[PDB]
Amino acid sequence: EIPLKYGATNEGKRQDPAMQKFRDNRLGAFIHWGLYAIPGGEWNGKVYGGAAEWLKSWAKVPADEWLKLMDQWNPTKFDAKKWAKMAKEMGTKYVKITTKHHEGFCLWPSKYTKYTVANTPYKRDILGELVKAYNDEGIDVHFYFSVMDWSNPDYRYDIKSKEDSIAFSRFLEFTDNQLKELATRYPTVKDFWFDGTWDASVKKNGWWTAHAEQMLKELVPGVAINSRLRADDKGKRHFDSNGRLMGDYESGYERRLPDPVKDLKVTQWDWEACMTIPENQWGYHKDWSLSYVKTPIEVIDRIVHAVSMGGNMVVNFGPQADGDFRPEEKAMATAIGKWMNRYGKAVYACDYAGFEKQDWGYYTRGKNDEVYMVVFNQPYSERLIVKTPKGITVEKATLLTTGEDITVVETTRNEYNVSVPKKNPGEPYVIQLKVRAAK
Ligand SMILES: C[C@@H]1N[C@@H](C#Cc2ccccc2)[C@H](O)[C@@H]1O
Repeated sequence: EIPLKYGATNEGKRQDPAMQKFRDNRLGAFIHWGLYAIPGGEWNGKVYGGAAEWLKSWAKVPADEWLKLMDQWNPTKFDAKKWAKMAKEMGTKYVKITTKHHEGFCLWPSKYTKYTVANTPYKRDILGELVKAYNDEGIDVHFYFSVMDWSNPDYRYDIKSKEDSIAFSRFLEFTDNQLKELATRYPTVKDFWFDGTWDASVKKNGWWTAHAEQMLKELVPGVAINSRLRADDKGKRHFDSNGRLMGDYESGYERRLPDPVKDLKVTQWDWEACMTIPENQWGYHKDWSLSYVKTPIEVIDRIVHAVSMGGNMVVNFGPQADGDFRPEEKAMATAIGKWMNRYGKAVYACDYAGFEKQDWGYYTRGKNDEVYMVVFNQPYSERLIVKTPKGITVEKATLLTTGEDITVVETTRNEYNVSVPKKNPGEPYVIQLKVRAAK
């Protein structure tokens, strides 16, 4: 056992109503919008295949020249009420917004830097408009914040001198100022999701990460803080040197997910995954033909996968420079929305069911011990295998959409065949089980 000043604080999972809400929400959308949307992956006539929001890096653009894009920031089609309506219709319960990405341009008019929305043709507080619009739809808002900042020359990648240490100390104060500003300007915020915390400079300054967490929790009652912020005394990130989770939820599953058989450890803490639609594009990229683009069922599979293992999922969108969404993203949101409207009782407010994974799909467990079978892979056998934990029996099965009764046949002690529906649903579908535990 190691002694630590800046390690974990939470015992197990938070069970206050604010965390229960963060959890129960389950499905969110991510918005990556920044100056990178203007060039859209292309610089000086060359299209780069890397993530469009990192184009400054790929094309080696100096900060002064990158930040001049502010002069073209004029999203005339932007309408926050329309954005919120799109998120509502998708069935998202929350949205995570890039308040500032690595480029350093702020979507709110920060008083601590000139690189903000206020100094663009458009002038308006985008972020404030979004907060208000989403909240009006009953949709929680979470703020993405990049610690790394390519616009501020006090940023350091590592501390190699006393000069570096002085500069970086200023940078942290500047960061604290932006954070307090966001918290006090927009007090309905439910979560801060830190990114760009991987450099040695941050790892060496664990104390600050713990401080940022406590500071924001004092300013916003019940606010959530992601693990990715946090580093301990020894520079160990996410989980401290005694294996304990820092922050309120685990936040490392990015464009990947834990294995449903081998990574059951994740059910012991709250966590959230995020994903892109193309292979690796978060900001708007002009050419989606350059990598594989997921279909709606592929996205829905990942969402349900997350919930089945006790985690949330956040699907990313990268709005155009003009403030509208591309057609592929509108189609996706609409498709997800249709399916969630029909089957979302197996997603919202659900969790890990404690059953052995089977090949047909995923189990989720409801708040009143409902066990849902979410079927993505239809067996030619016409039988869905259900192996129960010790002491649990299956009393009934019901097709969720129609209420029709589904035959259940005991095959062995602790195992059943649940029939497929008489008519093939023709899409991923849900069978609800009634289970009983021995007494
Ligand atoms: C949520 C995503 N995190 C950002 C990143 C990254 C990254 C950078 C270097 C190596 C591996 C991952 C992406 O640009 C996006 O914000």
